[PDB]
Amino acid sequence: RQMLDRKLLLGNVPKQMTCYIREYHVDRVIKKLDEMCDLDSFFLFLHGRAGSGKSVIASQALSKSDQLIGINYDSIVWLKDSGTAPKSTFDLFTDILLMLKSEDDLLNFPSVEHVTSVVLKRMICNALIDRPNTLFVFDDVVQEETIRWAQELRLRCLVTTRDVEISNAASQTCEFIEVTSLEIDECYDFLEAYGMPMPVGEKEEDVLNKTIELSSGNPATLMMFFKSCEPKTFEKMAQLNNKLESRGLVGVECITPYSYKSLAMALQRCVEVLSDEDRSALAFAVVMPPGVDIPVKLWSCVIPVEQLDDEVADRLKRLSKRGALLSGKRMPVLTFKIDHIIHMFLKHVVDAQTIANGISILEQRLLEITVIRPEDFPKFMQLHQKFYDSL
Amino acid sequence: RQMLDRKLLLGNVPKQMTCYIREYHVDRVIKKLDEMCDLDSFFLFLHGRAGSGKSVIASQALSKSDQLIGINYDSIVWLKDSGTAPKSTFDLFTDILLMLKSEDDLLNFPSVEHVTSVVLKRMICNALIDRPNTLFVFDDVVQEETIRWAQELRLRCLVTTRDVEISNAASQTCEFIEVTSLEIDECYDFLEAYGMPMPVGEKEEDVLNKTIELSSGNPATLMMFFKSCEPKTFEKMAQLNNKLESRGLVGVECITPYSYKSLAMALQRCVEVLSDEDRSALAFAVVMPPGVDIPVKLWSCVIPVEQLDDEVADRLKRLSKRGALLSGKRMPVLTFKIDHIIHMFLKHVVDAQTIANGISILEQRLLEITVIRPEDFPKFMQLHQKFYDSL
Amino acid sequence: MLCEIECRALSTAHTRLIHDFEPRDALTYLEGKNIFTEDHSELISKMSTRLERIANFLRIYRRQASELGPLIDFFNYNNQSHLADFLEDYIDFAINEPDLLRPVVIAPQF
Amino acid sequence: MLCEIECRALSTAHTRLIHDFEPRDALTYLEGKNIFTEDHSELISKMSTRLERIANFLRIYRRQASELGPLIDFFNYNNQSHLADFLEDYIDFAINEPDLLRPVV
Ligand SMILES: Nc1ncnc2c1ncn2[C@@H]1O[C@H](COP(=O)(O)OP(=O)(O)OP(=O)(O)O)[C@@H](O)[C@H]1O
Ligand SMILES: Nc1ncnc2c1ncn2[C@@H]1O[C@H](COP(=O)(O)OP(=O)(O)OP(=O)(O)O)[C@@H](O)[C@H]1O
Ligand SMILES: [Mg+2]
Ligand SMILES: [Mg+2]
Repeated sequence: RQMLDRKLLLGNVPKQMTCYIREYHVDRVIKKLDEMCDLDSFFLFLHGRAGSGKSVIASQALSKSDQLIGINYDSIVWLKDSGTAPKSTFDLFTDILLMLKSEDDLLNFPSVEHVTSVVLKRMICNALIDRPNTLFVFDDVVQEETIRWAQELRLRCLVTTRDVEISNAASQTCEFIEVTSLEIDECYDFLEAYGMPMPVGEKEEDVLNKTIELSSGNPATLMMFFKSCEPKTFEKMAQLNNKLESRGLVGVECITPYSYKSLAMALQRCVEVLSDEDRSALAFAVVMPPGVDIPVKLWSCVIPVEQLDDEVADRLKRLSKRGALLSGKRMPVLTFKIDHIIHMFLKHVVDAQTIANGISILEQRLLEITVIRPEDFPKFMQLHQKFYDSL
Repeated sequence: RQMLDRKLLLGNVPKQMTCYIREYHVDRVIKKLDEMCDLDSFFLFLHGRAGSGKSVIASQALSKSDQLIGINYDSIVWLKDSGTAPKSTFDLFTDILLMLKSEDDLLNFPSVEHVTSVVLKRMICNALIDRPNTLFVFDDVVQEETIRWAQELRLRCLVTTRDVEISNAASQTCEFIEVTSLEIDECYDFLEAYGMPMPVGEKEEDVLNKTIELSSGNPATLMMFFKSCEPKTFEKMAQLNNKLESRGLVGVECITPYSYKSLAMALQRCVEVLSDEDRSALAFAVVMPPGVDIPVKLWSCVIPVEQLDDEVADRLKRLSKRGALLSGKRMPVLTFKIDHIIHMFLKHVVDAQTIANGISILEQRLLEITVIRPEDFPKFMQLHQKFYDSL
Repeated sequence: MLCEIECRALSTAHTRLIHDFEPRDALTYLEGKNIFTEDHSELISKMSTRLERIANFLRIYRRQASELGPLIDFFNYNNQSHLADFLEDYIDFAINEPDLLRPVVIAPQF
Repeated sequence: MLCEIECRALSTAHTRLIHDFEPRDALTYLEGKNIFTEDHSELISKMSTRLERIANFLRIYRRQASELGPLIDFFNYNNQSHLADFLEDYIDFAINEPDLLRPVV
């Protein structure tokens, strides 16, 4: 247990979190990794919402057991991607060449940037002989170009990403683990862990509940809201749940371990990458009963664009498979749903006009001609007017 | 006691003050450091107001007892930060790479500027082997990126800073020591130490007390006042006092061990870093009682933004946790207070119109409405009409 | 590789390893117990001054050995046992009896 | 001198020789059975802590005795027989059998 730490540090693995461990996941990211010892050049996709906590779990999954490093894999290489430029997918590998290199001849490191991608690639798989059965953690992939090169480099990869629309790049053994929103029961544990008045009183239990709903189970913004519960008095938690329904994530922004002071700053990046036409879909998501199972047609009303309509659904599925902005279900009827955290980002992230503009369009097609059945009662989005009442 | 000096000099540690030493703090910065011999990668935050003297005491401790260097820690690395640019948090470590390097191969020092971070970091923790029990002193951290990188470098850090809002980034146990304003009794000692007339004329006594009150324990300013009383004549101290209530710190500014001629030059930097909206809170904090315990509502009157006045308190707390710009008290009632030194800076720097504008609004709130009880007597601003007449 | 404890020892007991010691004496015993290489011994064996052979022996050594065994099991044989005894004393005031290292084995040389 | 077996024993049974033992107790019995010297007993007899007297007793001892006899024949007499029994057990699981551990794990 002292050799790991040597290997973790040198593979640039981040300090594993300690005060609260997501058992079921870390224990699911280790299992799947053990199962892959023979199958060479495999992808493991630890994909989730933004700030949803994926990267922390890889820190823990490679830090709990003594097996993953030493027993199952000899060495670790953990590199943060976050590449957007077209030079980024090449630059990552230059940083993965020196990583793999010896402590000796970092002095001799040449003008590596001025070389062909056929040389950096050959140059890597030429020195990759030394370390066999080596896995490479690619914290935060945005570009499918990374997934491309890697498969050409026959690598063993753990991958933390938000958009799961890039695995398509790999024709291969792709296995997946989704970092969901923190379940209700779990959250409690998270709070207690960091030191905080637990739900006890009635009005307060009912007051502690509201909190989770707002963050809609989100560790990053569940942290930011605590690093701002400085007094730790319930009376001060209530002072703020308010601040939220009037300032979005912005007011709650509190500097913390997340590279990001605000979640809106994160999600930005999830709204830039979006297909130009898919981007327009995000704006209308705002005007919608937050956190409600609602039909496709009721959505067809606000969303831009035929005798047969199925284009609304296509946008809602794509948008749901790229930052996990929207949540769609199959049964009983094809319906999607927005999440508060995913909702406040837009409420403060869209043209103040386009909100009101969109509300008028929904009311127009409104007249037309948990078991919600907007089949004879869509005429009245009043069940959701509780939200629609808001500008 | 001759080996230390070798180690102090090579670790670039500044010589500790000799003519006046604070046994309580220096003796509290050494204690906490000894307790961390067993612990690894820890942060010690010697945080205080600008000019309090944090940096002087760190060196003081380091050089006093010889146990800290040799017994508790093998070597010392003391580096001044003061980084504002985004390249600064990287540049600090380039200066911390060569520090750690051998006298040999400073010749071979390569084009370190053109190196990837993941390399400077790996390159550092690769040579950090040859350095058992290393204590790094980071005199004057402003950015949290240095705190960030450091935690990734599993370092042992003493830290001198003004803002204690970045020490919290680190998700590891952290020990704090606050450099308070020099207590009344202490000050006396400081003067006698450098030299000053002994209490003789009851009035002279009283006047010296008033002077120690003004400079709310800011040795930097205290030094500024001292250096500039050359006549060492009381009759000339009373000429100097006046100059203050008419010229702020500006007139008192003199060459001192401080990198800064004027304290206002220092505090500047504490007003630039400030949240844009927090900057104005401070800007409107100018028109306030100086060194007087005053209620939150009385403040709600001058500060920008239903029964949501709490926003005033949030600004006053944040502003107080950034170089100790404010001094909020909890009991009996939530009240803050300004300090003269903190008062002459803003007053002589901020807009007079804002000062007036603010002084005009206060009256509106008034009409709407040490054991001060502005609960039935806030209507009256005549209590400090002495201070109130000045503008 | 060693670690802070095992390297802090080679450093604490350094005022001594300079007054009486020689890396040439240990090269044969270490090419042997499998902790060196025939370039290693070349590099430390052809050095004009001893502080060179010593600084290279302590640099090269801290990288090669899984532990600090094959250097106590040498100052013994080399009639320099007053050395291997000091280092074994230091390694003992760490694992078994903690704390006692600073008062006992560290301070008497300030 | 002893050897690796006899010295590996003084080392293996070390967690124990620290909890209950004292070199002052054995100095008289060893200046006697001819294995010490009046400077030896001086050196180990004037030591502030016991871990000092113990580390010097185990260092000095490993050099002086032709064997590990006059130290089993002592923990017996000193009511510390739970010690001399452990060490005699260890010397036997090597004296009566030609097989051990090899270079392994
Ligand atoms: N198990 C956990 N314990 C404590 N904090 C957590 C945990 N999981 C997530 N967080 C919060 O999220 C921040 C980092 O989130 P994390 O990096 O784990 O999410 P992520 O999915 O990587 O987001 P991204 O994909 O944007 O990197 C931490 O600073 C912390 O505030
Ligand atoms: N113990 C002391 N003895 C003498 N002068 C002192 C002492 N402490 C502070 N000073 C005054 O302050 C100046 C340096 O202050 P110091 O660097 O100790 O404060 P600081 O908290 O580091 O400020 P900053 O955070 O801006 O570095 C000295 O030149 C001296 O004038
Ligand atoms: Mg991350
Ligand atoms: Mg300074």
